Amino acid sequence: GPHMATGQDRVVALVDMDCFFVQVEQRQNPHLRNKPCAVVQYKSWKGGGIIAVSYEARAFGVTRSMWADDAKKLCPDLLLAQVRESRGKANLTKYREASVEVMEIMSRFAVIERASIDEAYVDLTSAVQERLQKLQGQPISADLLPSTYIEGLPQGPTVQKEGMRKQGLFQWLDSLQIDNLTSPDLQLTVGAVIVEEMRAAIERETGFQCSAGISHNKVLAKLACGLNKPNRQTLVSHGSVPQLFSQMPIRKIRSLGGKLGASVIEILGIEYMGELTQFTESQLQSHFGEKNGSWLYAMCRGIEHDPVKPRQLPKTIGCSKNFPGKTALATREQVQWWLLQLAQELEERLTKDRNDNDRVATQLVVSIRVQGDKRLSSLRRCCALTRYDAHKMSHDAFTVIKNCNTSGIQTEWSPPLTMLFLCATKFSAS
DNA sequence: ATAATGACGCT
DNA sequence: AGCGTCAT
Ligand SMILES: Nc1nc2c(ncn2[C@H]2C[C@H](O)[C@@H](COP(=O)(O)NP(=O)(O)OP(=O)(O)O)O2)c(=O)[nH]1
Ligand SMILES: [Mg+2]
Ligand SMILES: [Mg+2]
Repeated sequence: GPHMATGQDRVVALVDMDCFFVQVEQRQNPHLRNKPCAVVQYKSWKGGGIIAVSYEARAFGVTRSMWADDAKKLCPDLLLAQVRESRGKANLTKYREASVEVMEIMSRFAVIERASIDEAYVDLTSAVQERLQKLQGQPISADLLPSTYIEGLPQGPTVQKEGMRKQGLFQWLDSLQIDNLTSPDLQLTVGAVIVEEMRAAIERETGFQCSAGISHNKVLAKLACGLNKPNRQTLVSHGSVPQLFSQMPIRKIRSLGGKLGASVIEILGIEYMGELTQFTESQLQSHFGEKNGSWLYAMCRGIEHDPVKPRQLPKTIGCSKNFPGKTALATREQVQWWLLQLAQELEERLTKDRNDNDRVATQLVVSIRVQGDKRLSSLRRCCALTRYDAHKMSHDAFTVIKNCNTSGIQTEWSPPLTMLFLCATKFSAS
């Protein structure tokens, strides 16, 4: 009864920018606003690979990782902006700084955890408490939740989206128990109000629009965020879960999108998140290991404990480049040359990092791919990073991989390299 | 010829 | 330490 722990202890939100790279490009170039458009890296191979798509472009079937030439076939009026190129490669600096604008704004409200270049989680538990004290005990008005959806409402005894949304919101507020300061749903509601505010501020001060999820944990906040994108936020209450999970494919839950999620489907013979409830913890631990079992057992009940880590800053800093097919690096002059290109970008990102964030990386990781290998990395090797010098860093990276050169000739490089990757890690205060 | 990255688990 | 998985 009262000792069944229910995962309602926290209030956690996930804010993710809408078609981010696109909005960055549209803020810069007014011509691209409210039009089908996409952002590509490179231009020579089939017009370039798409990495971001406005919603007007999505409505014609344009997706991430489509070639730009194929995309034009679906959507001939498609507008494109391409990623800056420096030192012979894609440079993402404009989106990193645009990201920092967003993160700095979110930081104002609460401690965030940077989960990607375009999203952060927030623990709103404390701020909800505060706002709750300050609102005395007066009703919460719909005018404070102008973009909020209540997952699973309306239900019970208009045909347009705004109509439906409001009915849902009304039902929820009409049944909200305001006098009870310890009510989880009331807390979510208040969290949701703050998130409206946070989103108003982001758009006011950056001109960028975003979606958000408000729930009791990260997994649910993330899932909820996706439900009503673009430019809308979504409250997933603890009670909405059984219905939500009842037809939620397992693959849609964070960290279940790959192999583990496949074996869950496969071993258990299920499709949806909620069918997990029929398994005892021990059983799921038997199949999926002890951590996964535990995590799965609670997750399918909407309970998840991972905390919102106070980390606004990346722990690693990295430059990488693929050299597909024919362009696979095949001489020792080439490998050196790109090591230097990568090294030089890395150097300028680190000097900026050290000035901005009062810290130095202490270690360099070197990673490569050989032709005829299947995985992201063929090989990783660490060395010291003692100076922010592109020559030393490039020289040293070379040093630690030269032995991988299987070639008999002096100058040649075999097998040819299909990837080079440098990553600075192990940071210490500066 | 998706491509550039970032986080984290396992051993 | 170096590899594997999952994500955006
Ligand atoms: N370079 C590179 N960037 C990528 C890749 N995948 C995503 N991004 C970049 C480009 C993305 O703009 C940014 C954030 O990605 P999301 O939030 O996953 N999708 P978005 O915000 O575009 O649209 P929405 O969220 O509304 O559906 O990360 C990639 O494979 N490579
Ligand atoms: Mg996004
Ligand atoms: Mg995202």
